[PDB]
Amino acid sequence: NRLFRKR
Amino acid sequence: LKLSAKDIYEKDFEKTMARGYRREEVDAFLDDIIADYQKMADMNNEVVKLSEENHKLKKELEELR
Amino acid sequence: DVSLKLSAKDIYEKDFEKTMARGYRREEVDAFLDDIIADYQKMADMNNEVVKLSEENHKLKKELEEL
Repeated sequence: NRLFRKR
Repeated sequence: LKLSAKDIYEKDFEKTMARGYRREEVDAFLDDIIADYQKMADMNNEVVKLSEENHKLKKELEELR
Repeated sequence: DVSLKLSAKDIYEKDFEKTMARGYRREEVDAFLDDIIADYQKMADMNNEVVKLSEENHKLKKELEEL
């Protein structure tokens, strides 16, 4: 899941 | 298929201040596509299971007239 | 669920809000979605079949239920 992949 | 669910997760694009697309809008949409690719991978087997069930249910029917 | 939520058409039509902060280059996103479109086109027929078998089996279970 790439929406949650930073910060 | 040219891509896998994994390739889409892994993919990174170049950032820009010059009217680039909203990152969270892009990543949310690609997460829906990731799910769809997972389903694409299982689909042939799901078609096979469904046609076997299709056949079983049709035999039962004809036997019950 | 086993059928796709999106189609080739949905991905072609999808229009992303622009930002003047740190955003993705439109060229790269657009080019990547093109490859994705090609894969949705290759699976569209098998996906139509999955929907149809699901709908048919549901109706057949309903028909058996009544007997």
